[PDB]
Amino acid sequence: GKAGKGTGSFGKRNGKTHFLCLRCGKRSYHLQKKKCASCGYPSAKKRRFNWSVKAKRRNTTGTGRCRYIKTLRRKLKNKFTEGSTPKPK
Amino acid sequence: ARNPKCPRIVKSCHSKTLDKYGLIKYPLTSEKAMKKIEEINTLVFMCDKRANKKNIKKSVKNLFGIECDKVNVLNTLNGDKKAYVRLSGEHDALEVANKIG
Amino acid sequence: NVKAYELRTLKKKELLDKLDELKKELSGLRISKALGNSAKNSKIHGVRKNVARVLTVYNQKRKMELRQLYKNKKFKPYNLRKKLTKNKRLQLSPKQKAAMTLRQKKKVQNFPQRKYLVV
Amino acid sequence: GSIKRFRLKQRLGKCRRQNRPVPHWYRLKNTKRRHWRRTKLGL
RNA sequence: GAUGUUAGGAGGGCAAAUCCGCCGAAUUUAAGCAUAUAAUUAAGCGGAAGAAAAGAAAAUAACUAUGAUUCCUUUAGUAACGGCGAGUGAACAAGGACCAGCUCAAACGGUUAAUCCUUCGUUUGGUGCAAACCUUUCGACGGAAUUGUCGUU
RNA sequence: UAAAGCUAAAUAUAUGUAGGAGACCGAUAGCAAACAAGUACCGUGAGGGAAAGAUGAAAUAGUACUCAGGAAUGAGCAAU
RNA sequence: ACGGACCAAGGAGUCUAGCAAAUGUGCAAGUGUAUAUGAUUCUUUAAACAUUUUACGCAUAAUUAAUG
RNA sequence: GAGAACUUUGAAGACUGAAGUGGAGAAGGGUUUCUUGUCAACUGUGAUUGAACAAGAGUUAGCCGCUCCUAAGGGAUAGCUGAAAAGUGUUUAAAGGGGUCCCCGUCUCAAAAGGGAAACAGGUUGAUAUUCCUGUGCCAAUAGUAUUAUGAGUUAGAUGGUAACAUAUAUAUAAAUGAACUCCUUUACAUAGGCUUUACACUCGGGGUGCGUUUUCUUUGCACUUUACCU
RNA sequence: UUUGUUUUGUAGCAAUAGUAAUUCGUAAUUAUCCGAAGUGGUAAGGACUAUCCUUGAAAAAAGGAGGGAACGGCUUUGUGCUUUGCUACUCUUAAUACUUGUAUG
RNA sequence: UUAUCCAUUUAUAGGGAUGAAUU
Ligand SMILES: [Mg+2]
Ligand SMILES: [Mg+2]
Ligand SMILES: [Mg+2]
Ligand SMILES: [Mg+2]
Ligand SMILES: [Mg+2]
Ligand SMILES: [Mg+2]
Ligand SMILES: [Mg+2]
Ligand SMILES: [Mg+2]
Ligand SMILES: [Mg+2]
Ligand SMILES: [Mg+2]
Ligand SMILES: [Mg+2]
Ligand SMILES: [Mg+2]
Ligand SMILES: [Mg+2]
Ligand SMILES: [Mg+2]
Ligand SMILES: [Mg+2]
Ligand SMILES: [Mg+2]
Ligand SMILES: [Mg+2]
Ligand SMILES: [Mg+2]
Ligand SMILES: [Mg+2]
Ligand SMILES: [Mg+2]
Ligand SMILES: [Mg+2]
Ligand SMILES: [Mg+2]
Ligand SMILES: [Mg+2]
Ligand SMILES: [Mg+2]
Ligand SMILES: [Mg+2]
Ligand SMILES: [Mg+2]
Ligand SMILES: [Mg+2]
Ligand SMILES: [Mg+2]
Ligand SMILES: [Mg+2]
Ligand SMILES: [Mg+2]
Ligand SMILES: [Mg+2]
Ligand SMILES: [Mg+2]
Ligand SMILES: [Mg+2]
Ligand SMILES: [Mg+2]
Ligand SMILES: [Mg+2]
Ligand SMILES: [Mg+2]
Ligand SMILES: [Mg+2]
Ligand SMILES: [Zn+2]
Repeated sequence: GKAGKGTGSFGKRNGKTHFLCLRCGKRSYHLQKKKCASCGYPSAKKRRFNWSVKAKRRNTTGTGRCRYIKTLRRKLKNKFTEGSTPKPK
Repeated sequence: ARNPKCPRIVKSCHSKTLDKYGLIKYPLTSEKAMKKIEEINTLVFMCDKRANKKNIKKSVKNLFGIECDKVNVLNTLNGDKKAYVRLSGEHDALEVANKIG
Repeated sequence: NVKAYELRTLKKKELLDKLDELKKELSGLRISKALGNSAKNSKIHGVRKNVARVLTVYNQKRKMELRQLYKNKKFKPYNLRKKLTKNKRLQLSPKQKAAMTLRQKKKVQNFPQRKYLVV
Repeated sequence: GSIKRFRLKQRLGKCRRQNRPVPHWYRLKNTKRRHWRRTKLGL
């Protein structure tokens, strides 16, 4: 058998089992299953595990600009009332 | 039927949705485009990825005295749209090209 | 190269007109850039900035008018509402928190935590 | 193949853009280069 | 009881170190191993806060009695549990840190819900350049409430 | 005085941000990461996961010029 | 018999808990000021000092299943 | 060109031999395509070559697909389970459409080889072509009112044909009353065997063109003689 | 309206396009494009025949039929309905004009 | 039999004596 378990078999390897995945962008969206291996896309959750500490660290809050959270930070310190500018001149 | 005492959100800001300026980004030169301009009275424009054929036509109408017979479009692999715009027989693409600059 | 303080006085229509002109100018610049040119390639940035400024001014004006329109009247559009952390919003007003039962209030009135210098 | 999803096409374009080398003038004021034949995008 | 893109609202997700529930092992130790041990641990799932939880005695004591919780020092490696093997293992007192109490239900008030809320308002103030807040008392029109709100202890 | 409830303080923090520290580590150490590091790259995937700091005081001194070279480079009576 | 091509760097009885004897030191029928308080203590000060104008540990007594 | 066994051109000699290192596509790849450069490394020899490096440039559709339908199936709605996470999918549901109140009715995803509105020919680029251009078509839409023309029917709904059935040829066969509610049919179907018909392909004979052989022989050998959808 | 004869047409598309020529010029003209048939290699269709304890998808969409609901227009009067008078009407394509969001991809 | 459980359909007439079929 030319299609043996090694090299012969690697030749028949065509067709993604996982695609890119809306939400995570990590090619872990199992097409056939319609579920992300990394996020659990359809399930309204992120799918993260305390047994995968490295994984957790590589995906936590601080990774990725924090668009709004960052902006909010320091506001507490300022304690400025909402909707107020500083005095002109 | 809805009867809201106050509207949830009121984006009083000037519309973000792309107008003619921003829809149509710039004319394309390039030997191909030049050829098109010469031989077939078709003007080539780089345009917003999210512009529709109708929209592009409208923009063209607004931006220049041009009338368009047909507009073919494609998405470039630089993340921009290329619109091939064939002008009606009443107009001379070359003259309009000149006008545009 | 128009700056903010000159634009605050101008009517909204005029501002809009200005903005359109600026946009047109920008378009021209872009076109020039696209063609084999490098003459006014650095002028465009300034124009863009100006446009942005104009937009900001107009937006502010719009906001102000909106605010004026929706003065008081209990409920307000969520944008005009005092945007604050969700938790804070949820949280009871200080007054509400304070509000004690009548008996408790009476008690408080009667025997407050007095100062009693001990010598 | 020769029939891609729009998103995929966009991604490809982005990758291509990334590929191009440092504009030389900066050097006077890359390690992430890629080759289509040696490192796959795994899209 | 359904139903409504009715009017006004709320929940969902992310983040966990401390925190609170659940759910839940095994490696391991016993020179084997099965009870035990690991461990009421890890993982799993759910939920909070700047702390959480606990908390105002159906408490301990047997004293000349102490007096909500929590935490520290201690009791104490003690009582006890444990193929009484390996191992495990508190509590009361005592010294502190800090100290804070309370309100529902039930009893009573019918010469009368004395309550409460939505919406629309009305007019004195105080700040701020504005934006806004901050308070003040006063009635409407609705409802909720007698299957029980509020006052009294 | 059970079978209803609330309640600050002391107490805990290996998470996040912001400060301040060390009889700590000194680029095979210290976080995996002093550097475009959770980056490149590998794995279908869950995941795994690096290497890589230092010219000089000053490149606003980064090698001018000449000769030999196809060029790289080399050499100089030349040069910072 | 096994390990070792070579070189450079890294590379292995440590740290804590309680017990022990050894020895040093202080005090000694006592000893250790535990938490915690107090200060004219505050770069060092997370230490040093102080201990309220019969706390507890171990020891001073043993023994018994035990009331004792 | 500094430099050539492996760059290019010509001339030989050869192979691949229509089950092809030829054309097209799918999966996968992702700018590898193309032009101008071009050689630090790579291109296991060289290399001036390159799928390398650099700068640009390139992918145009109502008709080709996806887009719509359902299939094996999947994700969910109601429930019901379960501490939850999840596991099930009418098991005791008040589960949007069609007609003028009745009559139906889980939703949604799942085929770039199943089903399916409609496109062909020539030409053109450095690189795209059923997609651009020229030409010819086809399909689906096309609100209301008012004019117009086009023809029907009536003076409320044609005719022929014994019958099988046929008939509107107006620029264009447009028009042959029809609601509710039904019943069909198309979609829509295995494999094998031969037989037939068409099509392309190949060939043969002749005429017509050009080329090839010619010491000798050959009315000769080869090439071209084409015709698309649509009506 | 039917019969006889002739000339056309690669049935329109269509020759203006191709292909093979021949020239002339620095793109244009010209001439060619057609008379017979066989092989059955492909592909499709047709009518059939055989095999099965195997009988060989569904729906979207479309069509046909049964069925017979409803029924011209305008004007006037009374409370969509009824009565009275008059005769171009009901269709249907295509075109056009006008409002309504800008009514072809 | 009312709890419960099972089945049946559009939850379609209370029990006995090879056309069409609807407003
Ligand atoms: Mg295997
Ligand atoms: Mg699969
Ligand atoms: Mg397109
Ligand atoms: Mg693909
Ligand atoms: Mg490869
Ligand atoms: Mg949550
Ligand atoms: Mg359990
Ligand atoms: Mg063991
Ligand atoms: Mg052992
Ligand atoms: Mg856990
Ligand atoms: Mg929280
Ligand atoms: Mg609490
Ligand atoms: Mg304790
Ligand atoms: Mg002890
Ligand atoms: Mg235990
Ligand atoms: Mg509590
Ligand atoms: Mg390191
Ligand atoms: Mg050995
Ligand atoms: Mg050896
Ligand atoms: Mg070794
Ligand atoms: Mg060493
Ligand atoms: Mg000693
Ligand atoms: Mg080679
Ligand atoms: Mg051969
Ligand atoms: Mg051979
Ligand atoms: Mg080839
Ligand atoms: Mg190439
Ligand atoms: Mg080589
Ligand atoms: Mg090249
Ligand atoms: Mg490249
Ligand atoms: Mg099609
Ligand atoms: Mg559907
Ligand atoms: Mg199915
Ligand atoms: Mg499921
Ligand atoms: Mg689908
Ligand atoms: Mg198909
Ligand atoms: Mg011709
Ligand atoms: Zn994901």
